[PDB]
Amino acid sequence: MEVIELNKCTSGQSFEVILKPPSDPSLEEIQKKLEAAEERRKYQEAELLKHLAE
Amino acid sequence: MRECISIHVGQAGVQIGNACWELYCLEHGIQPDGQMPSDKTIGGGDDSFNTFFSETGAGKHVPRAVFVDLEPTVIDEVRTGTYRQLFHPEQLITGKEDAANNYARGHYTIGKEIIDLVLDRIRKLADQCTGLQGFLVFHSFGGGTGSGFTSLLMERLSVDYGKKSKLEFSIYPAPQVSTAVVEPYNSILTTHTTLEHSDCAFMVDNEAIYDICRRNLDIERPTYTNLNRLISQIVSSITASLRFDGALNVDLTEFQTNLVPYPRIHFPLATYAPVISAEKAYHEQLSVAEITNACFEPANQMVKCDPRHGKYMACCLLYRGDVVPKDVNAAIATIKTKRSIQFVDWCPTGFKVGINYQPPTVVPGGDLAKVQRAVCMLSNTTAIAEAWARLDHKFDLMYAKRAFVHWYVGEGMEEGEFSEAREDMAALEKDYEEVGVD
Amino acid sequence: MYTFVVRDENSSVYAEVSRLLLATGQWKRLRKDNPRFNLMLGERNRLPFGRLGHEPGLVQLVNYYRGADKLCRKASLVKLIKTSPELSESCTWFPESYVIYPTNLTDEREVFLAAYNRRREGREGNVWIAKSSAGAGILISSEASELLDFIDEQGQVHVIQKYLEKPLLLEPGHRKFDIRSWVLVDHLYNIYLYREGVLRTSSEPYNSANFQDKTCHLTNHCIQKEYSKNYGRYEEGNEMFFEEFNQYLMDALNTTLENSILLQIKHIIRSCLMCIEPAISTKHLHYQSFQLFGFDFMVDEELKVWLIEVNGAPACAQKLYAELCQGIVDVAISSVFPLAPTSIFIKLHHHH
Amino acid sequence: MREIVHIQAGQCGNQIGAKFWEVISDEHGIDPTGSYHGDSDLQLERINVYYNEATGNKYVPRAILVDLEPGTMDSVRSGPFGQIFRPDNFVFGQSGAGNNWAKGHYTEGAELVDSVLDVVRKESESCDCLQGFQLTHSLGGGTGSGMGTLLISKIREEYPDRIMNTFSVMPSPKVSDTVVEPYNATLSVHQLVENTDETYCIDNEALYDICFRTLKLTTPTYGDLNHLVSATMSGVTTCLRFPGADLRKLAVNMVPFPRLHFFMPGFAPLTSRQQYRALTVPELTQQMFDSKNMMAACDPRHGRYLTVAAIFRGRMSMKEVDEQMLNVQNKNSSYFVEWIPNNVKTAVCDIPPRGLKMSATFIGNSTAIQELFKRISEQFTAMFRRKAFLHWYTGEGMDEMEFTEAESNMNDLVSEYQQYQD
Ligand SMILES: Nc1nc2c(ncn2[C@@H]2O[C@H](COP(=O)(O)OP(=O)(O)OP(=O)(O)O)[C@@H](O)[C@H]2O)c(=O)[nH]1
Ligand SMILES: Nc1ncnc2c1ncn2[C@@H]1O[C@H](COP(=O)(O)OP(=O)(O)CP(=O)(O)O)[C@@H](O)[C@H]1O
Ligand SMILES: Nc1nc2c(ncn2[C@@H]2O[C@H](COP(=O)(O)OP(=O)(O)O)[C@@H](O)[C@H]2O)c(=O)[nH]1
Ligand SMILES: [Ca+2]
Ligand SMILES: [Ca+2]
Ligand SMILES: [Ca+2]
Ligand SMILES: [Mg+2]
Ligand SMILES: [Mg+2]
Ligand SMILES: [Mg+2]
Repeated sequence: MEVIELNKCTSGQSFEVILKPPSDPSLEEIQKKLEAAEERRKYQEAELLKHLAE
Repeated sequence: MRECISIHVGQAGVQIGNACWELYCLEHGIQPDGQMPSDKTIGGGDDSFNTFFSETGAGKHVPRAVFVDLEPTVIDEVRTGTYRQLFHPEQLITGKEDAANNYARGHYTIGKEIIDLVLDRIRKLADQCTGLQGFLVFHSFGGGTGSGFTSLLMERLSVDYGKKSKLEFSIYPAPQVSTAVVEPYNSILTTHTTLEHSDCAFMVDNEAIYDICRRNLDIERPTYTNLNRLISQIVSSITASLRFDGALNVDLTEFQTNLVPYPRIHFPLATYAPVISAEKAYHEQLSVAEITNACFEPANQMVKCDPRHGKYMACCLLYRGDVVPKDVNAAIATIKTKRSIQFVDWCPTGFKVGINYQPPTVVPGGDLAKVQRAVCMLSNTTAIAEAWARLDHKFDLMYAKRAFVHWYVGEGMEEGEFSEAREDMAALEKDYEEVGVD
Repeated sequence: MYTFVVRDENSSVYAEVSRLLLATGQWKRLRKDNPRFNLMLGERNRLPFGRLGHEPGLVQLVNYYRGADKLCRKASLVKLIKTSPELSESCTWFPESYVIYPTNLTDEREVFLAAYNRRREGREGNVWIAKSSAGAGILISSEASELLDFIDEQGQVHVIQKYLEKPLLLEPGHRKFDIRSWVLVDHLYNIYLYREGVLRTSSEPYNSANFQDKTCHLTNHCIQKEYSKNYGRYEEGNEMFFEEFNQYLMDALNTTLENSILLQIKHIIRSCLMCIEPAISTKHLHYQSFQLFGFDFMVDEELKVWLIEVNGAPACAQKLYAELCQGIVDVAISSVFPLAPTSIFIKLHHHH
Repeated sequence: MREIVHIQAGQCGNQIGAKFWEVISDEHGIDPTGSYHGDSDLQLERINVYYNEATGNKYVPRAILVDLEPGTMDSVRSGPFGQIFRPDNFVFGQSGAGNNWAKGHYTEGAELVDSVLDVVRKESESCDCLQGFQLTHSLGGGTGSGMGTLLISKIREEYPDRIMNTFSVMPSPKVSDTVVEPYNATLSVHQLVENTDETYCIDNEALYDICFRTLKLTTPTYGDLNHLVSATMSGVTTCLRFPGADLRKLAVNMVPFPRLHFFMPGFAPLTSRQQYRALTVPELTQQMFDSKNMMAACDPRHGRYLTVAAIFRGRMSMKEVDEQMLNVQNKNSSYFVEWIPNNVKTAVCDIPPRGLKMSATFIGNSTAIQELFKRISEQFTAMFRRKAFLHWYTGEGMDEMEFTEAESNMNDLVSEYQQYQD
C-alpha cells in the first residue's frame, strides 16, 4: 500500500497507489476505395437503366 | 496549453455534444452569449479551460467544436437553442438527406461527397491552435452517419494529423431505445475500420444508461434528453482533467499511457456514482468509501458486464467534490479485501487517483441531484468483451441469411467487407481471451 | 406464459424439471437458440453468461452460477481452500491435498514431497491417492515415486491428497462408502440442503493391504456395477438411504445421523458456499442464477466427516428424482416466476 | 423538408386517395379550401411532407390524380375536399381501360403517360429534397393496375435513387368487378416485385369481412371499404407526418430481402355502433395483432414475421405500451424469425385520429403473405390453362408468352417466401 507521485494544486490533487508489483492507408488508398465503391454503384445503375430500356 | 477539438457526428453525437457544452459552460462560468466574467484576460489566454474554448476580441469564449450531420433537423436545434450564440455557422455542418441507418451510405455514397468539407472546417479550428493535442469524436455505433461517416473521418484524420491522439465516445446500440434492426452490422463495420485509428474509446451502452435512469432517477420511460444529461456528466468527469488545473490525464496522450497498454484493447469500462434523483425529498450524502465501493457494482457501469470474471489492465479513479487522499486510500484498502479485483500479471496492481475539489455541476431543472462528492472509475477490464460477444452474435444471426446485406452492396460496398470486418472482431475477442482467461 | 430453453440434453435432472415445467400448463419450451426466454437450462461447458439479461422486458434466470467451477474442479477446489482465509490452509475437514502438474507442462511437487518424507520418517501411514477431473483414471499407492510417475504419463493437471486409511466400515460386510448430499442455491443465495441423501456403498470388504484392486476402495456407482462381484447384495444398487443409515448408527454406534455426521456436513456446505458468495452472487446482476450441487463426503472411524469433492452437474438417485426435481421448481424457478409442506429442504441460514 | 409526391390512378386509386387526403387534411387542420385552422404546432411541423405552401398561407396537397376516363375524377373534383387539389394535377383521358391491364400499360395508358410525368417532374422540381413517391391503385382493373405500374417503371427510370411506395388493393372473387382481375393482378405483381421498395397489400376480401363480421355492416359498400383504407393509410404515414421517419430508413429496417417487400397492414380499434367505451392498451395490442384486424386476408399463424412495426396514437402510457408489446412477442415467439434480433419495433404519436382517444396501426412483413399470391396464382391458372378471356389482351398486342412469364414470376415469389418460412 504505497503512494507515489502526489501532486497538489488549488483545484485538486492526484497520486498513484500501488497494492502489488507485477509478475495506415494513405490518402491515395482511401480515394481508390471510395471511387471503387462509386464505380460499383454506377455499374449497378447502368444495368438498371439497361433493364428499363429493354 | 494544448488545444482539444471535439467532433460530433450524427444525431447521437450532436445531441450528446449539445448536452456536454451546456454542462461545460455551467462548469466554467460561461454564459449562453459566450461571455465569461471570471476570465480576466479579454480576447486571449492559455488557461486550462482554453483547451476547449477559444476567445474573440469581444470576450466571447467559443467551443473548439465541429458538428456534422447528414440531415439538418438535429443540428437546427443547436442553431436556435439556448447556446446558439456560442457557435458560428462554420462549426455546424448539415446535409439534406441522411444515411438511412446504412453504414455503406454514410461511409461511401454520402461520405465521399462531404468529407473534404468537414476536413476544411476542422482545419480552420486547427489553425487557431498553437499546439493541438488531438480530437474527441462523439458518435453512435448504430446510425448510418455515426458509424459510416465517422470511420471515414477517422481514416482521413490519421492522414492529415498523423501525430495527434484521437479518443472516442461511442454509443453502443440498445433495442430498448432503437427502432433500427441493422445496427449490429453498422457497429461491427465501423469498429473494424476505426480500430487502428482510435487510441482510446469510451463505449456507453444505451441499455445501461436507460436502466440507471429508470432505477436511480425514477424515470419510467427515459427520453434522449434524460440519457444525454447523464452521459454528459460521465463525459465531463472524463474530460475534466483536460479543462482544469491538475496533474492526471493532462493531455490526450496520457489516456493511452494510463489506460491502454495493448493498442487493440483500448475500450475502458466507465463506472459512475452517485446518481441521485433530484425529486427526492433529500438524500443522505454518501461517503468516499460508499461511492468508491459503488464503482465495483454492475448497476452503475456504462456497459453491463461482470468485471468479477475478467482481468484488470489499468484502473483510474476520478473524484469530484469533497474528497481527500486519506479517505480514498482507506476505501481502496477496504474494497481489496472484499472485491474480486484480479489484475493481469504483466501490470502492477494499483490505482491512479485524481481529485477535483469542484463537486459535479447539475443543469438547473435537470434530473440529477446535487451531490457533495462523485466519482468516475475508468478501468480496462477484459469483462467488456461480453459487449463485443453480444454484438457479434446478433451480427452472425442476420449475416447467416444475408438479411439486409443488399442495402449495403447497393451503395457500392463489397459483401467481403462484412466478413473482413467480422473476422477482425473475432480476432479482437480472441485478444481479450488471451489476456483475461487462464 | 413463461418461456424456457433446454441446452443440455444429457442432464437427467433438468430433463425432469423440463418435464414438470410443461406439466403446469404455464411454461412454454422454445428452440434452444431462441433468446426470448425466461429460464435457461444451460449447457455444462461454455455457457454464454455474457448474453443473459439483455432482452428488454424479460427477467432471465439460468441454472448455473457463473464462477462456481472454482468449487467443482479438483485442482480448483484445492487452490481455493489453501488460498482463501475463510477456509485457510489448516482447514480441518479437507484432506491434505497438493496440485501437481505433469512434468511435460503454481506446482506443489516439492511441497508434497516435504510432507511425504515427513510421514515416512514418522512411521505414520503415508498412503495417497492421485486423481484428476479428466477421469471416467485413479491410482492409490504408498510410494511417492509411483504417484508422481503416474501423473507424468498423463497430460492434464492432477491432485494428490491423503487417502483415508481409517474409514467407517458398515457391518456386516466391512465395506467402505461415501455420502452424497444435494444442495440447491437459489437466486437470493439461500442454501437448501435436500433432506434425502444417499450412501454409495462398496459391496466388497475393505482391504488395506492391497490398493491394486480398486473395487473395495472406490465407492463409485459405475465401478461397483462393473468391477464388483457382490453388487446389490446388501442394498439395492449399492445405495443406502438416510433412514436405513440412521437406524444403523443407532443400533451399532448408539448415535444418530444428525449428531455424528449431518452437523459436520451442514457446516462444510455453508463454509464452501459462503466463501465464494462475493464472487458468484447475482444479487445486483442483470440476470439471476441458481444451481444444484452434489457434495461428496467421507466418514472415518472416529465419525469425523471429510469433504471429497463438489459436483456442479450432479445426478440424483433414481428413487429421489421426482421429489428433488419438484423441489427445484418450487424454490428455484417458481420463486422468480410464480404460477397462477413441510419443505423437503433444510435451509442453512448464514450471513450474506 | 423531406417531400413526398403522391400519385393516385384509376377508379379505386382515386376514390381511396380522395378519402386519404380528406382524413389527413383534417388531422393537419387543413380545411376543404387549403386554409389552416388547427390549434397545435405539431400539425404544421411536418406539413410540407404532403402539402405545398402557396400564397396566402394556403396548403395544396402534393398529389397527382390520374385516370383513363373522366368519371371518377369528376366526382373527386365535386366531392368534399375536391377544391383542395391543384387543378393542373388532374391528368385524365376519355377512352377508358376496360379493366384491361394491356390497355393501361401498353396502348391507352402509353398515350397519356408522358403528360403525367410532366406533372410529376413539376412537383419534384419544387421539392427541397424529395424523399420518394407513393401510389394508390388497385391491381384488378386496367388504369391503376396497368398504367399505374407503367408509371412506376418510368418514375424509376427518371428518379432511380428515390423510394417508390404503393398502397395496392388486391382483388378477390368475393368483392369482384370482372373475371379478369387475376390476370391484371398477376401482371402487376411482377412489376411491383421489381420496381417498388414497399407495397402495402390491401385485400378487398379482408376489408369486406371486417365490415361484415366485425363492423356489423349488413351490406358493405366500396365506401365502407375505403373508410378502413383511409384510416389505415393515415396510421401508416403517422411516422412521416409528425415529429418523432424517412421512407428510406423505414425500408432499410423493414425489408431484409429486396423482393420480399409486401406488407400486411392492420388497424385498431374496429368498433361497431359500445362505440364510446374507452379502449385499454391490452385491448389495442390484442386486437391489432388479431388476424381479424388485418387487411391482407392472410393468417399470420401460417407464416413468420420478418419484421413488425406498430404505431400507437393518443395520450397513453408508453411504459404500458412496451409491456403489452413485449408481452405479445414473448408469448408467441414461434411466429417471429429468430435470425433478425429485435425485429419488433414500437412507436408512439401523441395526436390521435379524429374521434378516437387512441389507436394502433400494424405494419407486418410476414411470409404468410404468400397465401395471398397463392390464391391469385390459382385463379390465374384456372383461366389461363384454357386461355380464357385472353383475346381482350392479345387484341392489345400482348402475346401468351408474357402471361406464362408472369405466371412463373409469381410462383417464384411464392417459392421465395416459402424458404424463409422454414
Ligand atoms: N444516448 C443517446 N443515443 C442516441 C441519441 N440519438 C440516437 N441515439 C442512438 O443512436 C442510434 C441511431 O443512430 P443515430 O445517431 O440516430 O443515426 P445517425 O448517426 O444520425 O445516422 P443516420 O442513419 O444518417 O440518421 C440508436 O441506437 C439510438 O438509440 C441520443 O441523443 N442519445
Ligand atoms: N482421500 C481419499 N480417501 C479415501 N477415499 C477416497 C479419497 N478420495 C477419493 N476417494 C474415493 O474415491 C471415490 C470417488 O472419487 P472422486 O469423487 O475423486 O472421483 P469422481 O469425482 O470421478 C466420482 P464422483 O464425482 O461421482 O464423486 C469415493 O467413493 C471415495 O471413496
Ligand atoms: N377498396 C376498394 N376497391 C375498389 C374500389 N373501386 C374498385 N375497386 C376494386 O378495384 C378493382 C377494379 O379496378 P378499378 O380501380 O375499378 O379499375 P381502373 O379504374 O381501371 O384502375 C376490383 O378489384 C375492385 O374490387 C374502391 O372504391 N375501393
Ligand atoms: Ca482569457
Ligand atoms: Ca493512429
Ligand atoms: Ca388513341
Ligand atoms: Mg440521423
Ligand atoms: Mg466428479
Ligand atoms: Mg372500375
